[PDB]
Amino acid sequence: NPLTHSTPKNFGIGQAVQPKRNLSRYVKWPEYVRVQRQKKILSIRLKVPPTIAQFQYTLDRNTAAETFKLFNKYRPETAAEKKERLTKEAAAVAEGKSKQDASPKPYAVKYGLNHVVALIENKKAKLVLIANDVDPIELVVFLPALCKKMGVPYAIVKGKARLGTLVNQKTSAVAALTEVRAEDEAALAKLVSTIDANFADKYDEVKKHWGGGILGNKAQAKMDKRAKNSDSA
Amino acid sequence: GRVIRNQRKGAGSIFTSHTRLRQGAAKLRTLDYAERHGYIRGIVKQIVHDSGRGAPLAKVVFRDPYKYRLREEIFIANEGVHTGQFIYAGKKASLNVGNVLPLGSVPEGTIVSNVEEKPGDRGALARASGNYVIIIGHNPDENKTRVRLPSGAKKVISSDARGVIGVIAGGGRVDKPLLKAGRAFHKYRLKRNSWPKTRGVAMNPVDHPHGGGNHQHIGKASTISRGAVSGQKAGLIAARRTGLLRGSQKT
Amino acid sequence: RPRQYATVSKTHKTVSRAYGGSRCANCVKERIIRAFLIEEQKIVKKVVKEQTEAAK
RNA sequence: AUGGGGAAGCUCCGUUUCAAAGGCCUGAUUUUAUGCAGGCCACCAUCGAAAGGGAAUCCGGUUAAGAUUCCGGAACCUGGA
RNA sequence: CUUAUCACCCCGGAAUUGGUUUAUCCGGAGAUGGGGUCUUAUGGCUGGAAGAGGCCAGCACCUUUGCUGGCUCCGGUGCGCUUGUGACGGCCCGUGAAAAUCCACAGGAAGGAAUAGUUUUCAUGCCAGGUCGUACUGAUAACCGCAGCAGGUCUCCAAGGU
RNA sequence: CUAAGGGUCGGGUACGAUCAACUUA
RNA sequence: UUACUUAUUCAAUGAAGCGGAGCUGGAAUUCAUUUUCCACGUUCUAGCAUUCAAGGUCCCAUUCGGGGCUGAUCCGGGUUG
Repeated sequence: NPLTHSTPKNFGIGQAVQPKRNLSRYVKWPEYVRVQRQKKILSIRLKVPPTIAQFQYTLDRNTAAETFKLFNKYRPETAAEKKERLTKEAAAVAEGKSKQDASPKPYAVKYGLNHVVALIENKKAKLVLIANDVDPIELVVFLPALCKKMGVPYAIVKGKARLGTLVNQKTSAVAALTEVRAEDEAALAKLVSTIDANFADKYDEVKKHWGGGILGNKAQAKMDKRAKNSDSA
Repeated sequence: GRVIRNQRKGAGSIFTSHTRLRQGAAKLRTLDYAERHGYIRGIVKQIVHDSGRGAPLAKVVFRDPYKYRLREEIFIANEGVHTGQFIYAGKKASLNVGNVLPLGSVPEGTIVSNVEEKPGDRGALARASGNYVIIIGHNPDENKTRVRLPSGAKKVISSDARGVIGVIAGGGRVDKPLLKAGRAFHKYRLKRNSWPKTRGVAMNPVDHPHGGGNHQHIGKASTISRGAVSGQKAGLIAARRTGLLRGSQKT
Repeated sequence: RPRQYATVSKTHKTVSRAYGGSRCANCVKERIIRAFLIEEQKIVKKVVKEQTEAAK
């Protein structure tokens, strides 16, 4: 035990070989990594028109979860359920002589941007969610303004992937409800009031609000250095 | 007329520099981390003659702060530097001949050489044999330092630009007459193909603006505008004055 | 010649001292004197700086 | 050459550049040889000398003509369990 | 196996300064002197290797073939010629490639006890070393100049006398 | 014909045979 | 003329240490525990500096000996001008 000793090395300017540290801050990230960062930075340093910044202005995850809990009970049919219902229908038309009315009417979340926009134009939308991760914002920019003038409740929601999972896809950019069963008409009405009070009723206030203009970490530090130098006396 | 001799130099076929025997680009070390918050010591292992350069060069071995490796650097040798000598590079390096202090760290009147034009360019000014830079003064607000260049020009640059304390070695080189075309021959064969020089007036008009005539004579004024084009810029280019310089120029 | 050092025995290429085949006797001797004396002087500078820890 | 950038385009520049450009030891060692936590990097193409640098051969004999190559002796170097 | 100028080590410690080159450099940072390693630098001896090769003498007497006997030994000389080497000295505002490749050193990861572990940088032993070139001329006739043209075309060796 | 000019040793505390080559006059 | 930087431009690096908060102390020193900035503890000398680092503190069948944290402060990922 006395055979040990205390070496300690000095990490001064020219004293010892510097230890291996976390150089993760100074990584020469690949080209595609660099674009992703500087693209998000550019979209935050610029005056983003109020058409944007109403996106990335979503509801809390507390609200998002309680919508989905209602939504998953109305998730559409799958390939497995279609096949088991198609042959059930085909067997039924012979035995019961029904005009495909033996199969029930689905109560399904109605997805698809072109379908949903037609839903909003016809007023057939009881509730519409919009994604914020649609990389060309052009496809969804008019959606809040479309949902407003037509008077349908809409919420801007986090996750185009979460929308894709809801509709058995990878991405959907919109989800919507048109008709809810008689058992839980109460749940939607209670939930729509919260959404209306959060997005649609503040739409005209969001229409004048610009985002962006935020500067970098070292930019704000210099900005505060202007303030403290000025206020010092 | 044909393309003239000074026009043909930009193609760089036979007018590229003869660089076989050179010891590398003489540069200060990279301004990395140590040079700007402390100093780093190194040893000059040899001072060697660089072909085509009047000034000697110094080979200096620094240690790598981040890895176990000896990093060699090719400094321009300042007068008095000897093999076996320590030279200290950084902001906290002492004001000694051979040290690589930033310009802002040295007092007024410091004699520096191989000075950076910008911090980190590894040295641009006062690099030829017997040349130096003087520190005229400092401007700490908007951190700067004004210096006197070998040509006499005044220049203000950032105080972080580094330089070697002292004067380049090999000074007094041009004090000896070459005495012989052969000595001028050997001088330029390790530099570039710029020698000998035929006068333009001894050419034909196809070859030079000065060529031709029943006597050897320029014929038109040898002072040429700055806005003249290539093939025309032979003589004294954009000359403010001409003739034997008498008196001073307030230098 | 450089390649014939591959087939010759170790005794020929070296000598029986520290740094034997790369630095001659007087250089390694100078390195030995230098190494000991600087480290000895380092302990001297270490205690000269250490007195201020007793002073304060 | 590539990366990349010009050029309507044949092509031009560029040669490490604003590129995600890297082996060897009992790792593992029985659907196994990469099904699976075993390190060092910071290499950046390639072509360009029959007078430059280079691993190692000599003597004697032999033919119509070859020989430091064949033959007889006598060596050396490189790779390989 | 042995053999060196240079270089280096140990030991008295030097002015009456000494040693010393053709050339004047070196010595208390240790001279002179006395003792001391290695590079087939280069030479000598031995092995190779006299059995080879060369010079004489004698037998073969039409199987496109040999056999025998000797000798091959000692030296000397030099501003000699040429080439190589060495230690030097002169020159330059000229200071007179690169890489492959090979080794060495620093270091201290790993591994080592019932016939074992490592040494395959010691000696000896075993196998392989492919491909393409290889004749000849190289010039008053083998190349180019319309040609077997008094022209042109790079280089090595270099006897005696005056 | 003459003269001059060199190399190689055994030291009781000035001595010789050997050997040698072309430069001068 | 300017209280800017992200567009564009320039220069380096194997994009290694940037901007703040700061941890014991120095200071022409506050009138109520932090209101700036620095050693982040290397300059006689042609030595040395590398093996997740030695040490230190809690843990393990301390079976090729190991793990975590800290030595080497935290926060922001703008590589730096």
